Amino acid sequence: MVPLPLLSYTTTSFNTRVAGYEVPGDEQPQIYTAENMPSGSEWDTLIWAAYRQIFSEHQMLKSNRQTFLESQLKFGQITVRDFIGGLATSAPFLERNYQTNSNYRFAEMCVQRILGRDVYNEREKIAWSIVIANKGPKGFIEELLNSDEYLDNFGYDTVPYQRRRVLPQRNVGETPFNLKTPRYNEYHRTQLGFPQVIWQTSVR
Amino acid sequence: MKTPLTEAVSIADSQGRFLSSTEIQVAFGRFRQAKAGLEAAKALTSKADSLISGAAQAVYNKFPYTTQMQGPNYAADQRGKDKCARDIGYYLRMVTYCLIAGGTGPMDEYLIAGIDEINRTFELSPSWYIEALKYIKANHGLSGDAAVEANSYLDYAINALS
Amino acid sequence: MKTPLTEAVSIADSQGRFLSSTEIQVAFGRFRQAKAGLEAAKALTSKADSLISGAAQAVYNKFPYTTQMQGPNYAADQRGKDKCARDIGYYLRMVTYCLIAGGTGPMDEYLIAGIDEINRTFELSPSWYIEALKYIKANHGLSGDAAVEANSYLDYAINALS
Amino acid sequence: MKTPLTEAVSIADSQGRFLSSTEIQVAFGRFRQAKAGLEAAKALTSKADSLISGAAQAVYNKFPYTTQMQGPNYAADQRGKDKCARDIGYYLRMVTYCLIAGGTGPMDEYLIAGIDEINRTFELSPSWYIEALKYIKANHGLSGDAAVEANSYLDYAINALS
Amino acid sequence: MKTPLTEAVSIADSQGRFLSSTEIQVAFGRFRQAKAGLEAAKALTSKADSLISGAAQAVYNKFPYTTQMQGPNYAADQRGKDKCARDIGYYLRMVTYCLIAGGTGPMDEYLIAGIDEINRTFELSPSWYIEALKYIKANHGLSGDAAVEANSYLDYAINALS
Amino acid sequence: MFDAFTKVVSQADTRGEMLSTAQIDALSQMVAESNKRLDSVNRITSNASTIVSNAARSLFAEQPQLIAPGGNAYTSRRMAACLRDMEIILRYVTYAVFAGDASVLEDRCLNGLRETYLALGTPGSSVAVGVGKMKEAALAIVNDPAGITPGDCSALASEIAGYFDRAAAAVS
Amino acid sequence: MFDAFTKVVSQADTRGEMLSTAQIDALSQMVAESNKRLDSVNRITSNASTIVSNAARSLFAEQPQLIAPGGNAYTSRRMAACLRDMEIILRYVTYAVFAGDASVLEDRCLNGLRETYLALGTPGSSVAVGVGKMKEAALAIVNDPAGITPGDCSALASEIAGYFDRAAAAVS
Amino acid sequence: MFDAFTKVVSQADTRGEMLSTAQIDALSQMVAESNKRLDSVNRITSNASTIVSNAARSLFAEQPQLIAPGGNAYTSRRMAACLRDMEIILRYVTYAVFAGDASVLEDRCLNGLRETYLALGTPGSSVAVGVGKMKEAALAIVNDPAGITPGDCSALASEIAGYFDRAAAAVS
Amino acid sequence: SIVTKSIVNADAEARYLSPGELDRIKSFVTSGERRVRIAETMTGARERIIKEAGNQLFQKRPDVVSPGGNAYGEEMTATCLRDLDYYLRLITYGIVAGDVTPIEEIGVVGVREMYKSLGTPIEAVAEGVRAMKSVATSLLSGEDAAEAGAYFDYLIGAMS
Ligand SMILES: *[C@H](C)[C@H]1/C(=C/c2[nH]c(/C=C3N=C(/C=C4\NC(=O)C(CC)=C4C)C(C)=C\3CCC(=O)O)c(CCC(=O)O)c2C)NC(=O)[C@@H]1C
Ligand SMILES: *[C@H](C)[C@H]1/C(=C/c2[nH]c(/C=C3N=C(/C=C4\NC(=O)C(CC)=C4C)C(C)=C\3CCC(=O)O)c(CCC(=O)O)c2C)NC(=O)[C@@H]1C
Ligand SMILES: *[C@H](C)[C@H]1/C(=C/c2[nH]c(/C=C3N=C(/C=C4\NC(=O)C(CC)=C4C)C(C)=C\3CCC(=O)O)c(CCC(=O)O)c2C)NC(=O)[C@@H]1C
Ligand SMILES: *[C@H](C)[C@H]1/C(=C/c2[nH]c(/C=C3N=C(/C=C4\NC(=O)C(CC)=C4C)C(C)=C\3CCC(=O)O)c(CCC(=O)O)c2C)NC(=O)[C@@H]1C
Ligand SMILES: CCC1=C(C)/C(=C/C2=NC(=C\c3[nH]c(/C=C4\NC(=O)[C@H](C)[C@H]4CC)c(C)c3CCC(=O)O)/C(CCC(=O)O)=C2C)NC1=O
Ligand SMILES: CCC1=C(C)/C(=C/C2=NC(=C\c3[nH]c(/C=C4\NC(=O)[C@H](C)[C@H]4CC)c(C)c3CCC(=O)O)/C(CCC(=O)O)=C2C)NC1=O
Ligand SMILES: CCC1=C(C)/C(=C/C2=NC(=C\c3[nH]c(/C=C4\NC(=O)[C@H](C)[C@H]4CC)c(C)c3CCC(=O)O)/C(CCC(=O)O)=C2C)NC1=O
Ligand SMILES: CCC1=C(C)/C(=C/C2=NC(=C\c3[nH]c(/C=C4\NC(=O)[C@H](C)[C@H]4CC)c(C)c3CCC(=O)O)/C(CCC(=O)O)=C2C)NC1=O
Ligand SMILES: CCC1=C(C)/C(=C/C2=NC(=C\c3[nH]c(/C=C4\NC(=O)[C@H](C)[C@H]4CC)c(C)c3CCC(=O)O)/C(CCC(=O)O)=C2C)NC1=O
Ligand SMILES: CCC1=C(C)/C(=C/C2=NC(=C\c3[nH]c(/C=C4\NC(=O)[C@H](C)[C@H]4CC)c(C)c3CCC(=O)O)/C(CCC(=O)O)=C2C)NC1=O
Ligand SMILES: CCC1=C(C)/C(=C/C2=NC(=C\c3[nH]c(/C=C4\NC(=O)[C@H](C)[C@H]4CC)c(C)c3CCC(=O)O)/C(CCC(=O)O)=C2C)NC1=O
Repeated sequence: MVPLPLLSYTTTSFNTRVAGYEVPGDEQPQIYTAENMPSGSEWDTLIWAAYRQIFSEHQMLKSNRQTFLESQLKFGQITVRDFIGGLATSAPFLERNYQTNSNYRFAEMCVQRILGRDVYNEREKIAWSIVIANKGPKGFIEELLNSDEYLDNFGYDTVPYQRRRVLPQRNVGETPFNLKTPRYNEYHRTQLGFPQVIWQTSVR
Repeated sequence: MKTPLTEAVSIADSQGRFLSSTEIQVAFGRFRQAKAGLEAAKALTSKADSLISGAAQAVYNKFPYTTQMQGPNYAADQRGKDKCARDIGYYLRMVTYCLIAGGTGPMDEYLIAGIDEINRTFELSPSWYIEALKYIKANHGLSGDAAVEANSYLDYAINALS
Repeated sequence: MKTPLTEAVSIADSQGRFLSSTEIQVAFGRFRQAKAGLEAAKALTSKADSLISGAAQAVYNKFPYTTQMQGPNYAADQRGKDKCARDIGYYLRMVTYCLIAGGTGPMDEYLIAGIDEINRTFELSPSWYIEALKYIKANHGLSGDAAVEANSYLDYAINALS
Repeated sequence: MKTPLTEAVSIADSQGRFLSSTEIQVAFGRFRQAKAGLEAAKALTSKADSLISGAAQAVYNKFPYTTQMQGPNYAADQRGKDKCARDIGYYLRMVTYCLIAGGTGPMDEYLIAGIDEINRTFELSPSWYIEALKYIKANHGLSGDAAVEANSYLDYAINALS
Repeated sequence: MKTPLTEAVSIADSQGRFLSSTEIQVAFGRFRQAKAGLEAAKALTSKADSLISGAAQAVYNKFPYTTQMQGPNYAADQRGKDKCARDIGYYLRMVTYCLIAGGTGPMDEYLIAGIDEINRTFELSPSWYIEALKYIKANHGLSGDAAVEANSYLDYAINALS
Repeated sequence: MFDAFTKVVSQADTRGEMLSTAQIDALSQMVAESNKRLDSVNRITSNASTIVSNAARSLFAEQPQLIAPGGNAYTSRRMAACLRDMEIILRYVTYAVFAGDASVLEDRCLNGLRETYLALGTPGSSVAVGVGKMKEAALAIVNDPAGITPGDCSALASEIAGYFDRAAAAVS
Repeated sequence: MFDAFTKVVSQADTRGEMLSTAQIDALSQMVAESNKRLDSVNRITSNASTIVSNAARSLFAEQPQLIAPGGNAYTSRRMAACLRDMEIILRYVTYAVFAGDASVLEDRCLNGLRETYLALGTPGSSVAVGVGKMKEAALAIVNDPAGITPGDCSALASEIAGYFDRAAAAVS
Repeated sequence: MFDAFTKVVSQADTRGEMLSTAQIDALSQMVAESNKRLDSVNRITSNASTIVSNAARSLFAEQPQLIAPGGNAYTSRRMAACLRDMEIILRYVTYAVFAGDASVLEDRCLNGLRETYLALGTPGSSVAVGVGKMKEAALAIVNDPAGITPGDCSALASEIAGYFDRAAAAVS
Repeated sequence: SIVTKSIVNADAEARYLSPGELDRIKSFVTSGERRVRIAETMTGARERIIKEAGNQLFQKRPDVVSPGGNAYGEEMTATCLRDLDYYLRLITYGIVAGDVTPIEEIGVVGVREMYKSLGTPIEAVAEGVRAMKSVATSLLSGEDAAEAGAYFDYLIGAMS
């Protein structure tokens, strides 16, 4: 089989594409790296940051915790990159985030959480959606973690973060990705026959 | 904006936890700092105009070529002197802003983050600003711990320059 | 190990910069804290054994079923009481360790990080430890700001429990 | 090391394919370039010492303060002049190396990649090197297309400086 | 679309730099190529219809079973011959497009990228197209360097086929 | 992401002049009452789990439709996510009253979470009432002086109730 | 991302036929003047830092509100970002006149940067005037003869001014 | 990653008992002299760029083979990386004397950088001599008091020279 | 069409087209591209605009989804998708014509006897239309919320 190349898409103007001539301040994302030989407590903070990035805060349940992946990471058997791949390919992630979304929206969510940037255009979502259809969600995550964009920004040992959310002269940056892209959209909300209206006012 | 309370909130937020006694230790320390630092910032506000003119004259004294050669980067003409002393007052105002804020955040966001490429593009030597900051840190006339941390901020600007 | 100097070094290292006046503000604040906190930790060290026995007796008083029913999780037999008062002394020792360290780090690394799954596996109600910590924070007998931050650490343990 | 054959191999390797007619077009173009560029590099090798001394004298002429003021960054003493003309010869040697290599790779790897932080740390104005490169590109004495691409490399060094 | 100027812009963009002398070497080489390649593409445009019919007849000659057996993949009926010679003309048109574009980009984007799965799904042997391209590269009748690079593009199509 | 001091610094830089004297006297009084601000903040922080459990306790007593099957907070996973959302809101309230500015509370929650609760199908009314009840209980827990010296928390009840009402209105 | 040659190839493929003869004579004249296009491109490229510094030099002499405190390019960081934005625009102009097509300039800047400058609060008028002045200075630097064999560069001044006006209008 | 206090806490936990009294008197004296350490550290920190430039200034006067072509620090990029390596070592020395423990200096540099300099072909001897000269200049800059209340920096001189010798020996 | 009843209103008076009316038939053609793109959005997003809006009907009137009802079950609220789609269809035909005569030819005058024979209260259906108006304008622009909703208010008044 000839490998079908990724469909070409146009790039958009984003803060992450320009050089930032910035002095470190309180709005800079805290970098969690394994390179500094982390203490036993620093490993727990790095693991916590990786779960927050990939699952969101509301999905940090005791039942979603990948204890075997955490022990492999703490023993140095796997890299932080491989841990992120293991989280994004985990059963609780696929059940909660893959099965409740279309391939297009799942691609957008993975780009935001793993590459730490927004999608350039709707054509990038279409280009990644065919990778998900052909290789499954696992092969899509592996292709995203093997991108030069991932390696150049995070390497093997850094937990992904939202790149350049705030400009140094602004008290208000871009919306956090966890608020911008919640677990599911309006389309899956209508299927669940959920919230919206569930009360009959009063009798009179 | 690296100020102590902001970075304490950033630590507690990135950890995902509530505030602990660590941030309250940071706070009683920050209030201890501000209790002299605000009055020292007011004193620098009082002496600001004479300090700016003295720094500009010391810079013209140590580098006399800038007053002589024709060039729009040099302060040979009058508009060079207006813009020049304007950025002297800029440096002094950022020093007072960091004295009020309690951290190097305001100078790091308003001065430092692009100063290298600006001096590269505009043919401005940073040693001029180093001489001016040295004259300011010599002639500010404060005393005690306020004077030491004022010199700390000015030395931080010097190390960020060169 | 969330202690103020350690986390200040972590901030300065993750930013990739030198230490600034922010960490020195953190430091004069931390020394202000420790200047009473070390003596308060010594006073808790003095009153520790009677506090442990009083907490165990208050826990047996509020939950009298644990003394009665047969069960290896309950302190009906004597080995339950030995192990039980041992973990009372564990909680008190972690309180003193956080009083010395100046942050919630030691209890967070020695107690909190696995306590939920341990109480899940061993059929231990955390409310027993909440009652014991409430008795300790009522009966420690300190005064002033040392007493308030001691109560802060104990309340932090309570909120981490339930 | 941005040289045309190296970057053609990098393109064909990153694409994962064999070489095509595109790289052969790159090659007949590169041989066309080198067919004059090697002789021009030999001519610059011949005129190198007088060009270095003339550039140093023009730099002392346009910036006469550097010969006068005491300072280890300035060439007032003799060791400043030895080191100074040494880095003039460094710049000229990198120009000849890029003339042989056929791309801006050697100057980009040997000069450009750290020159900004070095001039920042050492209080060296890059305008001195801009004046020297301007004197070299005025006085190299080549003619024709070799002269135009030599001026291209020198102008590239100028734009990388400021 | 792997054409030399496009990939030069892609190199300079991915490096984040301006254009250097390397891309100008690429350019004088590309113009040297096109200066014969455009006229060779016009000559192939002139001889195209007879080349297509000769390639189809050579393909029917070497593989006589395709004219005989009933099957919609085989050109036994007339619609097979219309579609067949249509894709012969497709191959020849892509050869001329790569001759104009100066790289293997047009055939790589219009032919190669899916040809393997198409021949897999449709029961088309690629050896038929290899025989046709061999007949074309034997019978195109060009001479000199244009003929060599035309044979280069056709051999590239052959190697991409099998 | 702003302090009180960085707010005055940004305003003085947008003015382009130095800081005026009356702003410095205001900041001196702020530095005098910043610890005062803090005492409420620490006694607010220590009872946070009790605050969120009592808030959900009164809310789900008040609106039993959420606990009812088909309700938005009915499922065990969703109910845990509900308590997580409430605890997050309380934590960012404590951060904003730590730094003395509402810009941290705005930055971290407000602009996105209204659209999040619309897209999720989460009723904004119940969580608005829950944040209001949590804020009422928080000021009620803060204002009682048990083993604390006699002082004045007036303006800081003002500020804390401001932060809670800003959160409840940005939720809607 | 298109050349001149790939543009003719895509048009001939959308037609579905071979390339007509007159397009091949046009491309032969393009191959004859493509070096003519680009020696100038080289004299445009060599003076790029002088071009952007003189452009910002005239622009901030012209509109002193940007340098004034509270202005959009007032802060040192923002002013460095301003010069970076201008240098990026000049670089993509040089790329588009290298490949001989405006599609690279469209692809890399135009569709997003108008919305970026709206969202940032960047005044599109000043950067439009700056790109216009930079383009005027670029053609003025390209057109003069100082040791180069004389030639008619009339259609390439045409093309370069076209690219600069496309950039200035897409900025707005 | 350890403090002085966390070091005593970890030792007392490995013992399994409470902290003994003499360790608490030692920590009380540490809390009395910790500012003493802080004051020394701040005058070390303020002159850091002068320290690394004078250290490289004496080192490259001392070993001109590194500046010589083919030398390890000859290339401009490599020389900038050389100054970066030295500044990093000085920064982690200042961190270790801030926290009062060598475990941060060990954690952040020591275990890997010896193998890094072996694999790079970096001569460990020159950087060892440079760290030694930088440490000598650092204590020489710290020990002189200008406009500072008299204090004994001597206890610290022992500790700072210990940290610098640990760095120079772990480099080798 | 806005032509064909300006024809009818000019036919009964036995008169030609007035020039005051002739600008209205002139400005419709030059703005005909502005209404076909906002009718493309209702053509494209026709599935989303009925599916959540049907739950806005059952939230505000849950009498229909009760057993013993007119439209009860998975197959009879399926028929509400097989009925309200025509009203979402016809509003697009009201937009591209310029007025309400494709509404008036298909679904107005017989609905008093249609829904009586069906047994469904019309105002239960009509409050589904008025809730659909509130969610159609969530897709429209601030300019086009009036004029595309101007053909909605004829349909709400026709049911009531
Ligand atoms: C006198 C002090 C020395 C001197 C100064 C000089 N600088 C410029 C031009 C600029 N200076 C800045 C600097 C800042 N802008 C800021 O916003 C801040 C922090 C608040 C600083 C430090 C900038 C951005 C410019 C460019 C803007 C502009 O061009 O006006 C000039 C004018 C030269 C010029 O055209 O570019 C002068 C004269 N030069 C000397 O000779 C003195 C030693
Ligand atoms: C209880 C008060 C109300 C309620 C809560 C509720 N929230 C969710 C789901 C989410 N809530 C958020 C909110 C935030 N995420 C953030 O990162 C921040 C700021 C830092 C906020 C405010 C998000 C993103 C989600 C979706 C993803 C997730 O795991 O949590 C639910 C569950 C919905 C579900 O289907 O899982 C609930 C129940 N809802 C109510 O019923 C009360 C009115
Ligand atoms: C507020 C609702 C009630 C109130 C508070 C109040 N506090 C003070 C003063 C102090 N409070 C503290 C508390 C701490 N300092 C610490 O370092 C810590 C550990 C984190 C705590 C808990 C201290 C020390 C002070 C001042 C210094 C001291 O007490 O030694 C005041 C008055 C003084 C002031 O403004 O700071 C007040 C009023 N008082 C009430 O009546 C409210 C109900
Ligand atoms: C000077 C001519 C005008 C100006 C410039 C200006 N731009 C910014 C900030 C941004 N500019 C961009 C633009 C691009 N990014 C790209 O990747 C590309 C194409 C490859 C373009 C055209 C972006 C994304 C930003 C924001 C992120 C960033 O670092 O730069 C600023 C600074 C705004 C700030 O708050 O930092 C300035 C000043 N603005 C003016 O005032 C002039 C009119
Ligand atoms: C898992 C679900 C899933 C679907 C349904 C899906 C569709 C899909 N079809 C696409 C392209 C395509 N789809 C078609 C199909 C057709 N076009 C026609 O002319 C015919 C009408 C029809 C043949 C039946 C074609 C020709 C393209 C190519 C468009 C292009 O490459 O430019 C693309 C663009 C990216 C790419 O193919 O490589 C996507 C995302 N992707 C998915 O992941
Ligand atoms: C240093 C921090 C630390 C803590 C807190 C800790 C708790 C702890 N308590 C345990 C058991 C226990 N915990 C209790 C405690 C009680 N049961 C009661 O009825 C009383 C209400 C209460 C008395 C305080 C008892 C009786 C056991 C033994 C039960 C067992 O087999 O698991 C165990 C399992 C080990 C064992 O089985 O012996 C752990 C790990 N361990 C630690 O290392
Ligand atoms: C191969 C590429 C290459 C370059 C460009 C290079 C430059 C270079 N010049 C240096 C110093 C210097 N550079 C200058 C040059 C000048 N000062 C003046 O006043 C004159 C205007 C100008 C004469 C050209 C001087 C005098 C020094 C010695 C000053 C010093 O201690 O740092 C240094 C620091 C090394 C040292 O201190 O001896 C470097 C790395 N090194 C390289 O390896
Ligand atoms: C522009 C580049 C391009 C190429 C190369 C191309 C090939 C191509 N050839 C096809 C079929 C075909 N290809 C052949 C060709 C042959 N069979 C024989 O027996 C002969 C040996 C040979 C004559 C050259 C025939 C007869 C068909 C029709 C068979 C079919 O139903 O699929 C089809 C399927 C479309 C269809 O069924 O009509 C494609 C896509 N399409 C393209 O767009
Ligand atoms: C990549 C390195 C490189 C460069 C720089 C280069 C330039 C270059 N420009 C040339 C010609 C030329 N270049 C120009 C350019 C112009 N004349 C004007 O009056 C206009 C203002 C301006 C265009 C805007 C002209 C008119 C010619 C005449 C010869 C020709 O058509 O090529 C030639 C023809 C051969 C020769 O001069 O020896 C060369 C070499 N060749 C190279 O290999
Ligand atoms: C946080 C702790 C940390 C340390 C210690 C560290 C060292 C370190 N020094 C390096 C290079 C270097 N380090 C030096 C330093 C020297 N070589 C000499 O000739 C002198 C003996 C000495 C100057 C004191 C030089 C010249 C290089 C460049 C090697 C090269 O680029 O080829 C590299 C290779 C990658 C690169 O610099 O860009 C690492 C990883 N990195 C770290 O992250
Ligand atoms: C983070 C900002 C900050 C700084 C910089 C700071 C320094 C500082 N150093 C002090 C004291 C001191 N600092 C020194 C330091 C030394 N004396 C020598 O002769 C030695 C050479 C040298 C140590 C190497 C001494 C001796 C004292 C005497 C008072 C004391 O013990 O604190 C004090 C005591 C209070 C005061 O001076 O008002 C301050 C404020 N305080 C701050 O808040």
